[PDB]
Amino acid sequence: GPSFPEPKVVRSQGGLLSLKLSATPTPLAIAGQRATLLTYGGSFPGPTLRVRPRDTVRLTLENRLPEPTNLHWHGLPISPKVDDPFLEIPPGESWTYEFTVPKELAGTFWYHPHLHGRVAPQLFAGLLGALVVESSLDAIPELREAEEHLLVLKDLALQGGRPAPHTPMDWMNGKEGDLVLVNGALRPTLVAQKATLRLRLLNASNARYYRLALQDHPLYLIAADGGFLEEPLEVSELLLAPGERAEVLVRLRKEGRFLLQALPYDRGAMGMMDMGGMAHAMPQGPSRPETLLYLIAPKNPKPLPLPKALSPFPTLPAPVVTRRLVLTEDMMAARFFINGQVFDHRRVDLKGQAQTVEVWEVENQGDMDHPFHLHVHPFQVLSVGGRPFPYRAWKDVVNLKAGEVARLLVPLREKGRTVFHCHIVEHEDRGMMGVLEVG
Ligand SMILES: [Cu+2]
Ligand SMILES: [Cu+2]
Repeated sequence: GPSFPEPKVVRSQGGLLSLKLSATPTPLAIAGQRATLLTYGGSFPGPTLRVRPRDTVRLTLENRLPEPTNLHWHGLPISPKVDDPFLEIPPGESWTYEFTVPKELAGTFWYHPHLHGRVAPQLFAGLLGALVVESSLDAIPELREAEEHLLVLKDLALQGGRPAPHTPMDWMNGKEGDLVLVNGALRPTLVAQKATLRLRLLNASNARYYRLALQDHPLYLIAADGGFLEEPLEVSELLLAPGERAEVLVRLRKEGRFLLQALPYDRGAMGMMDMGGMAHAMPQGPSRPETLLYLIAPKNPKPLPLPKALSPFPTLPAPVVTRRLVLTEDMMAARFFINGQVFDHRRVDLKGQAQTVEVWEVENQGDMDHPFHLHVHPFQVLSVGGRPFPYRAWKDVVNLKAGEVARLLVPLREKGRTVFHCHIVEHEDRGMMGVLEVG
């Protein structure tokens, strides 16, 4: 093991993972001063949980914060009476989450808070961690002998030894920070010992986007948010919006040292300037480039061949209803809407039936990018902007630029009441969420 850090791992044993985890304030040392964050298990990021299909999970959460909280199990297809967005745990009390892992699941998932009105300050302060589901496909020679790592992407900012407070502009644009970190560290070094790598990737930031590229190399895509592709797909760069995940293979062919970067991207945020003229002044424009890590290749590298096939994607029944959902903005007031209204936890917006399939059309009539998320029921993307999607795999977040319409196929699984919302989490707290009931 070189000198590259990753979070501590907890694994199942005899078919069961049973753990007591506390949410607490903690002092750390990360930039140049004393810093007290809010953490799970005393670390930033929290610990990684690792399981297999048909295992039982029993997680007891102990609240030692000065305000109430709960958990969302992002991407898991389980009952909404377990993954419950309306529950509240008071200061000083505990609650146990119990479920079984579904039979055909594989990939990278995560856990974080979801108490409406307080999501954005609690996630910015440090509360998140990863969950990994192993597969029988991981045994084939082209994956078994690769060098494997997890990369958690998240940014931060400090004031007076605490996380910086939210400002009026933050509720409008969403909050970014100046310290851009990997696995809790500023620009770490990875000294590789093999020529083929398998990297699992997670965007756990409040609002920042990452346009990823490795100097002098392409990337080979093998999984999306919620499962494997049908075969590997070669790309030259890869955009990841807040809440999305992916897995890739890298093939090193020459000695050297190579930068992994987040390249310039314009997500439509609005700026602060005063009367000084240019030729493009009012929006913020594209981001500045950032260096994520340094990657050093081994001596005389010889990479492995690619796998020929992965997992076939299932066929689904024909649909019986169509929905249309339109997103809009009021920027100076920082208020955000779905079909002309804001969230109300006592109102039901859609009613569907278990064991049927629906077509959902989601349209962006604003000027900013917005990334759309649905709880409990994963989906297949068919097209964006009237043009075809490039692969077949399970997803749970889809990005939309200004003007774009996405078409989705949605099979309805577990019964009960759940939600859908934007994952720029400041926009969720300020109105952009609604309610679905399945009977
Ligand atoms: Cu989430
Ligand atoms: Cu939004």
